[PDB]
Amino acid sequence: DKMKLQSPEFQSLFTEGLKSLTELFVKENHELRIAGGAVRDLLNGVKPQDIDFATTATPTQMKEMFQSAGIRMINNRGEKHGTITARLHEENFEITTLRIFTTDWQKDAERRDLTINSMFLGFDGTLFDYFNGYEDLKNKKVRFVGHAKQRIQEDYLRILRYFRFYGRIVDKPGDHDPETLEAIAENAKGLAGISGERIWVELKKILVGNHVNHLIHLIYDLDVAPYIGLPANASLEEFDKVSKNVDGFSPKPVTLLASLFKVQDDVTKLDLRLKIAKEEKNLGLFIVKNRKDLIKATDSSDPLKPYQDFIIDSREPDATTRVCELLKYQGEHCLLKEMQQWSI
Amino acid sequence: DKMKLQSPEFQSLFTEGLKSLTELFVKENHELRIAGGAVRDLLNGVKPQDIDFATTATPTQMKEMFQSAGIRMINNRGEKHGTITARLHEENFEITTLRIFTTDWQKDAERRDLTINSMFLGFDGTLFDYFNGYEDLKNKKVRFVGHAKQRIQEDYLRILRYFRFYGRIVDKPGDHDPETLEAIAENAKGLAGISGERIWVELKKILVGNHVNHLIHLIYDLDVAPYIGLPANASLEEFDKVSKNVDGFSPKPVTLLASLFKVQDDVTKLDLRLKIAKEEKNLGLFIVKNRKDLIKATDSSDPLKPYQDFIIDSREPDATTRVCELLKYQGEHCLLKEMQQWSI
Repeated sequence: DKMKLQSPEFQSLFTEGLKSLTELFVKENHELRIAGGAVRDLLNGVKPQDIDFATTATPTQMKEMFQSAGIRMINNRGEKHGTITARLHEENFEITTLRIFTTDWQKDAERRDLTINSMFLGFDGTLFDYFNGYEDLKNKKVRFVGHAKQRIQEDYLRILRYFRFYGRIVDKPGDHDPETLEAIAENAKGLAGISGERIWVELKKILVGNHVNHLIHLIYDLDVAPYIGLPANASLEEFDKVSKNVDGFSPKPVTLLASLFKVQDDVTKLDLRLKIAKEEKNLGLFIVKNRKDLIKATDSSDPLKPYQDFIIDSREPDATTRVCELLKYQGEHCLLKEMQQWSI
Repeated sequence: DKMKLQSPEFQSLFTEGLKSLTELFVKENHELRIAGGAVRDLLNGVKPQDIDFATTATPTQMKEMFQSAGIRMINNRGEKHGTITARLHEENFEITTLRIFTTDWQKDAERRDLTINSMFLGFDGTLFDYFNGYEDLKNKKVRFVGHAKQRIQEDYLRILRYFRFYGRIVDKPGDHDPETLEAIAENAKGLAGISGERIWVELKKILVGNHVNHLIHLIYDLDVAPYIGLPANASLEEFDKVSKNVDGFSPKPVTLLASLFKVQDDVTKLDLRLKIAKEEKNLGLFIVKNRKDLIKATDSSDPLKPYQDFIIDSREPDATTRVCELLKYQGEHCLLKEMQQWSI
């Protein structure tokens, strides 16, 4: 309450237009702060990006305010509602009202995920905690705000979300409150019901994050795999392997997942449940043995030819890309570089 | 006798100076022909290069001929007398008289080792075979002239020479007349006597010719290795390996030999017997464990660094070269290419 935030990163959020936002939201009397990640990020130093603004004003009254000041709002099919986006100077501002529904007691945080994402930030730099979140972070904690019968509390997806953050912030691996880990195990069959493209977005974040190998093992030990698209478990040999192969290079989520794929089909099983996109699918079966094993790497005069040749004869797009991820997965580090300097 | 040899290659030997030679030798009445491999080469297409001319004139009268025509002679120091060398239009022509000692009945092709090399060639394009040689070649034969009772016939070196050509012409490995193969086994203890830098020049040819892996297995199966500087029957496991690693790239003879001898010292054992030069020696121990196993290749972020670094501060010459042959031997085909594009 006496310690205000002011570091350079935060300082710059105040763009040529955020100010105009502020101006407007003030004269019209409507407390507006920034929240969620985009508050913790700031605390951690990383500039927020895709900030999630929060406002006490109802969505109803925002338009009769933006329209008034002639501010273009963007992207419809609201369906939820709540959140709104203005443009201002060509910046875009995802403004969102608080909710139980549209409430107004900054105990919106109560609705929030985990501590870390339950903070608010005045533009003073006045930090609004409410759940020792600032303390959990820094402490590298990551804990929900209703035990874990908040995981079940609708959004069963929380499961994945837990895993995702344990990736952003942790340092060591294994340091898991048995409490929530259990909460997960017990539910999880719930996941079987939350959207599907809504898990893809998260599973992809888990995959291109930290201690993937760990996280996905959990995803199996706790038996979440089945309700998340993942195929037939137990072995996790190939995974671990490919896992240590792609690590460092910037593997595409499917490149990784593909390692826990026994066979093609065992991949459409994923396309059907996640509704992944094209390419996403195509890279999958591409890797999955149609080449995973047969397209080895020479062992004689001028390697990478077997690969290049493919790209040439391929008659199907991104041949290179597909190959490159293969090389990643296959672990051929040196060929990878060579290939990333080749053309036709 | 009616079929004269006529080809583009052969036609070109008649350089702007060979003619001068011909002129003289004809005006001095002394049948001069070209012989040895230079003849078989011509038959096979490859232009001779370092042709071995033969003359009925004694080495004595050659000088009282070249001196007369003010033609400079070179590469003296005995020059294994019988063989002389003039220059003519800056070209060098190794002329040699026939012998039992300085004889003259063109049955100097008795003293010759293998049929293939016992031919002669008139500037006519006439051949004169004498031992169905043109037929052994073309038939890919390679047989001594009159039982390996000739191998023993002095020049125990013939052993190595057999191997070397069996590599030139042959196609497949295995096709060995058991007769001569035995003759080798029986003798060969003899090699222990012939020169030593005289074998190194041949062992190297064997090493950078065709079916090496074979040839050397023979060089052991027939127990020749000991009387040649090669370490006491090792295992050839590593060999076979390294052999298939270097094949294709341009391995240096030592880079290969190093394989079949894996503790330093049995490398000097080679230096002592063959009187190989530095570098050859320095490459030896260099590969030979000096780095063979310890200098692996990364397995993480940007490989080849462990190699580069070595060179960067090796405080010893050719570091690169040495390294490069290692990569060959190590089998890192892709790091080899990369390394051959690097500098400082």
